[PDB]
Amino acid sequence: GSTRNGRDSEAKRLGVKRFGGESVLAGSIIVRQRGTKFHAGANVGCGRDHTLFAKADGKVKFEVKGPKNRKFISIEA
Amino acid sequence: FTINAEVRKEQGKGASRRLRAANKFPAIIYGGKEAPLAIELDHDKVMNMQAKAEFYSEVLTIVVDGKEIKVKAQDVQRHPYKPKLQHIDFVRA
Amino acid sequence: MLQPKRTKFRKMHKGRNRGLAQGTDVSFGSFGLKAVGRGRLTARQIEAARRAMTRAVKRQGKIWIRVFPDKPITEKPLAVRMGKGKGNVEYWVALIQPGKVLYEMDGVPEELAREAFKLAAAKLPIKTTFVTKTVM
RNA sequence: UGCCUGGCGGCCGUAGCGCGGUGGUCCCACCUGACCCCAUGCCGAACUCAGAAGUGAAACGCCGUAGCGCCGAUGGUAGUGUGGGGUCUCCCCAUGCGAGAGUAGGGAACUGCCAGGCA
RNA sequence: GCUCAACGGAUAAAAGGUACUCCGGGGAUAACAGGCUGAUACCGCCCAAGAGUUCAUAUCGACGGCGGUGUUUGGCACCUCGAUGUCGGCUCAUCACAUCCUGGGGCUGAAGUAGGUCCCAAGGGUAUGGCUGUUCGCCAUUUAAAGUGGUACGCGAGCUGGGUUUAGAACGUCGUGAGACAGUUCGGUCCCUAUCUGCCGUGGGCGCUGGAGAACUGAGGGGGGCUGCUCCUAGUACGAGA
RNA sequence: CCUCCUAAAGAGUAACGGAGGAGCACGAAGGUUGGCUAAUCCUGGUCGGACAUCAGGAGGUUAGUGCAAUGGCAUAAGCCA
RNA sequence: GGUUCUCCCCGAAAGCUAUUUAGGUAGCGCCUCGUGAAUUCAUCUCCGGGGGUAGAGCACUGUUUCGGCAAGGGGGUCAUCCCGACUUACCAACCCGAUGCAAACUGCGAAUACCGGAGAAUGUUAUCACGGGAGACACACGGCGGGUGCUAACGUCCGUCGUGAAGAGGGAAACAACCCAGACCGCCAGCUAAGGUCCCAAAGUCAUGGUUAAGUGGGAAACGAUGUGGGAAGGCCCAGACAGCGUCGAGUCGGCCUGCGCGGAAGAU
Ligand SMILES: C=C[C@]1(C)C[C@@H](OC(=O)CS[C@H]2C[C@H]3CC[C@@H](C2)N3C)[C@]2(C)[C@H](C)CC[C@]3(CCC(=O)[C@H]32)[C@@H](C)[C@@H]1O
Ligand SMILES: [K+]
Ligand SMILES: [K+]
Ligand SMILES: [K+]
Ligand SMILES: [K+]
Ligand SMILES: [K+]
Ligand SMILES: [K+]
Ligand SMILES: [K+]
Ligand SMILES: [K+]
Ligand SMILES: [K+]
Ligand SMILES: [K+]
Ligand SMILES: [K+]
Ligand SMILES: [K+]
Ligand SMILES: [K+]
Ligand SMILES: [K+]
Ligand SMILES: [K+]
Ligand SMILES: [K+]
Ligand SMILES: [K+]
Ligand SMILES: [K+]
Ligand SMILES: [K+]
Ligand SMILES: [K+]
Ligand SMILES: [Mg+2]
Ligand SMILES: [Mg+2]
Ligand SMILES: [Mg+2]
Ligand SMILES: [Mg+2]
Ligand SMILES: [Mg+2]
Ligand SMILES: [Mg+2]
Ligand SMILES: [Mg+2]
Ligand SMILES: [Mg+2]
Ligand SMILES: [Mg+2]
Ligand SMILES: [Mg+2]
Ligand SMILES: [Mg+2]
Ligand SMILES: [Mg+2]
Ligand SMILES: [Mg+2]
Ligand SMILES: [Mg+2]
Ligand SMILES: [Mg+2]
Ligand SMILES: [Mg+2]
Ligand SMILES: [Mg+2]
Ligand SMILES: [Mg+2]
Ligand SMILES: [Mg+2]
Ligand SMILES: [Mg+2]
Ligand SMILES: [Mg+2]
Ligand SMILES: [Mg+2]
Ligand SMILES: [Mg+2]
Ligand SMILES: [Mg+2]
Ligand SMILES: [Mg+2]
Ligand SMILES: [Mg+2]
Ligand SMILES: [Mg+2]
Ligand SMILES: [Mg+2]
Ligand SMILES: [Mg+2]
Ligand SMILES: [Mg+2]
Ligand SMILES: [Mg+2]
Ligand SMILES: [Mg+2]
Ligand SMILES: [Mg+2]
Ligand SMILES: [Mg+2]
Ligand SMILES: [Mg+2]
Ligand SMILES: [Mg+2]
Ligand SMILES: [Mg+2]
Ligand SMILES: [Mg+2]
Ligand SMILES: [Mg+2]
Ligand SMILES: [Mg+2]
Ligand SMILES: [Mg+2]
Ligand SMILES: [Mg+2]
Ligand SMILES: [Mg+2]
Ligand SMILES: [Mg+2]
Ligand SMILES: [Mg+2]
Ligand SMILES: [Mg+2]
Ligand SMILES: [Mg+2]
Ligand SMILES: [Mg+2]
Repeated sequence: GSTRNGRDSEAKRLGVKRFGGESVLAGSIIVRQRGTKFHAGANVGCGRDHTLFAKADGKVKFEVKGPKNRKFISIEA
Repeated sequence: FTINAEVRKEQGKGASRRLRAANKFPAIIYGGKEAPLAIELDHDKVMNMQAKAEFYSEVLTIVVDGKEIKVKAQDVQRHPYKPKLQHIDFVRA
Repeated sequence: MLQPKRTKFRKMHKGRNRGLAQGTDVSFGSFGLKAVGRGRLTARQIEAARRAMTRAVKRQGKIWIRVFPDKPITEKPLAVRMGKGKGNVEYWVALIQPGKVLYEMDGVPEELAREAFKLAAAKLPIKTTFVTKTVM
């Protein structure tokens, strides 16, 4: 007859906006994410929704770093 | 047990499936400090002798390139359902 | 007949049944009945085949069932249209790939294992083959 | 220049555990007391201060040792892009890419800066 | 200051009935039939637990397995909404064979008689009545038998119009009500002069090689093909008898 | 409106597909500084039991997160002032 | 519903979002015309990236079977003030070792795809922006990946490519959507594609080696069977095997793998 499902939320367009080696202007969003899947490295800020954004003009650099092998995003300015 | 073998020219999936589509099968000899030797074996010959439980326990001689390599049977990949051998690992004794 | 005692979810996507089996060796007993074909074994079929081979051995030796029917299969009732939600779970199946050892047996002669498994095989929708434990 | 110790890094398990040693001159640790500075939702346990009689017991560092964790080929297998084929619910062939698991094996980290002890 | 929640929010402010109906449209979309499908249905088969004194396989076939048909209930919405007339009956059929009878046969837990079951076989044959709109079904009484299906659930430009399904009316029921019910009840317009195809008959033309009158041959086609009972064989074979 | 899956390893992606949530809460549950580290079990211990609190050990986040799910979180985003 | 002369050039869409919207309409996407501008864009190679799919795996979340170990717990005597002690058709968690399974599992993890950079060659700027004009927002089938349905439907709903739509020609008997291939016009020239070459009907009654005896080819499964071909390996055998009746003098026996056939196989003009 009827079903109790049939709901879903709008897709949030998360994920990587600027990949490795891409030249960005300061302020450019590099990744939108839920929590810190990626962490802010050098010249990268972490917004209130865990958005990583460039704090300097330069090139995006993904790196695995530290004792937990966490993924950091940096900007090579 | 004495197995005759040739050095495999070609490796990979295509080469290996062509071997088995001609009643041969790939094998590998490794161990010691020499480089692994990738060999091809006659299927029916080896399948017949590996029926015996002695094949897997005792040292075997692979006559490859006319040279005697003493080996133990280390691993065998069997065909999933048919009574055939896909591959054997031999370790240099 | 076999069925998961619990599941996280009631209903499962149809899925596909590609690939060759994992669990291709007689790992427990001496003798095994192996799938050559591909398909679904229902819990009723697994039970029918189990009862056949068990009766053949006259409760002797030991029997393992290597497959478990953990996939729920839904059906729509008769005279209902398409849509209006997924159908109700009616039975459970194990997906079988070629090479899957279905049953194993120990503590009988080979002759009797072969007969017991022949009687079991006649209950199953998939082509099977008798297999023996290999040294490697 | 070597050996030891402390601090700060690189690196992030071949680097971690376990198990057997081993070190007190110096350093480190525990330690010794607390009207003090400061502290305990109680307690000088911790934090903190004033110290140097004692011990390396614990910890810590170092060394040894595969029982582990960890790393890990080769080959084969699985998958798969393109083209083609079949008996097309699934496969196969040509070509390119090629795991995961497992196997042999590796493996008891290595390294920069500064300071101090000793030789 | 908004459950403007029908959440891009027609108005500050809004429910129903129509079988008394009407228009514009749609096979974009249902009801019939066709189609695709074959879950379901029906019919085969495989395995053989077991029932059958004993004995799986005379007969039956648990648990399971594999098909076939298009054949029920359905699924889908492809054809038809500038109309593809519908249940049942009547008339007239025609095909399939999964055979009801009659014919041939194997096995039988087949003495005989008479069955059971399976195989072959489609030539022909294959009830009348009571009740009900019925098909069906039950019942009565026949029959060698009263086959099962397909054919637009064969057949309304062939008939009927009892049923379904307009407008009238009533009951039960639902509704405040209009009205409504795949509840019931009584009443209630069935058109077509056949062009073409087809079919049944019947002529005219020309042909068939000079014309004409007859008698033929037989390629080919069609029709037909059912069966009871009694007696004899013989109260024999068979049977303890019956 | 939110979360997951379907969704084919960027984004997005349908069905009367499969599962759950929201229409708030909070002047602290916000800011910052300083500090702290979980579940669970074993051994012992007034009442006290399977489970209270205490002590030690094992364990190492298997806890926690104002409320779904996912992704996060020890430098904690968790806990206290 | 209908919309009237001609030729030339380009050439869609049947999607998204919203809608008292759903066969309507609007913005965007896609078409056209114009203007303007960067190697602007595409292919390939190389380089920098993230990934969590396929596959795999089982530490985690769940599920699963077997074995071991056994904390405890039922089922019950003897005891019974309070207790205990043997004891089980026994049911058994944790842990340990083995085995699988997962869309909403992941201590792993491709191919592809995608984003960015660089470099050639090639391409009628193929790109982007702005402006004039639209149409379209019923799609269909086929391939691949899936949800749904019965891995039913010429079913339904997505993703992605192809074709039809809007595409003739050749092939598939006939047959939008399959295969080959993109028709500017003319030719009684030639070469090919898919597909074919005995006759209908253009081209081999072509060559060589095999298989089949079923008209299989030219419909149908489980399953059944000394059909028949090939391959590897055995048992027994002139110390006489196998079958028939010690005799008899040569092979015999039945599993394995595989090629092609056979039964299984009933429908209506
Ligand atoms: C008028 C249509 C009729 C004569 C009858 C029709 O039946 C119906 O449509 C049932 S509704 C019924 C029809 C007529 C007209 C009004 C009233 C209601 N009633 C007297 C009926 C049986 C079908 C169900 C639909 C298709 C039809 C063609 C074939 C068929 O069997 C017909 C149509 C195309 C036909 O013209
Ligand atoms: K950006
Ligand atoms: K609305
Ligand atoms: K009205
Ligand atoms: K049959
Ligand atoms: K019998
Ligand atoms: K109509
Ligand atoms: K008839
Ligand atoms: K008979
Ligand atoms: K007949
Ligand atoms: K009709
Ligand atoms: K009629
Ligand atoms: K007519
Ligand atoms: K008439
Ligand atoms: K006509
Ligand atoms: K605060
Ligand atoms: K529009
Ligand atoms: K334009
Ligand atoms: K498609
Ligand atoms: K085209
Ligand atoms: K034929
Ligand atoms: Mg989401
Ligand atoms: Mg880190
Ligand atoms: Mg390949
Ligand atoms: Mg102190
Ligand atoms: Mg010490
Ligand atoms: Mg690997
Ligand atoms: Mg160590
Ligand atoms: Mg709205
Ligand atoms: Mg009208
Ligand atoms: Mg239609
Ligand atoms: Mg219909
Ligand atoms: Mg139908
Ligand atoms: Mg449709
Ligand atoms: Mg029609
Ligand atoms: Mg008309
Ligand atoms: Mg017949
Ligand atoms: Mg006839
Ligand atoms: Mg005759
Ligand atoms: Mg009658
Ligand atoms: Mg009719
Ligand atoms: Mg009829
Ligand atoms: Mg009339
Ligand atoms: Mg008529
Ligand atoms: Mg009437
Ligand atoms: Mg009335
Ligand atoms: Mg006749
Ligand atoms: Mg995505
Ligand atoms: Mg993708
Ligand atoms: Mg789309
Ligand atoms: Mg805070
Ligand atoms: Mg053009
Ligand atoms: Mg509105
Ligand atoms: Mg998978
Ligand atoms: Mg629309
Ligand atoms: Mg649309
Ligand atoms: Mg579509
Ligand atoms: Mg598909
Ligand atoms: Mg369709
Ligand atoms: Mg389909
Ligand atoms: Mg059109
Ligand atoms: Mg065409
Ligand atoms: Mg054509
Ligand atoms: Mg043609
Ligand atoms: Mg030519
Ligand atoms: Mg010719
Ligand atoms: Mg010839
Ligand atoms: Mg044929
Ligand atoms: Mg056949």
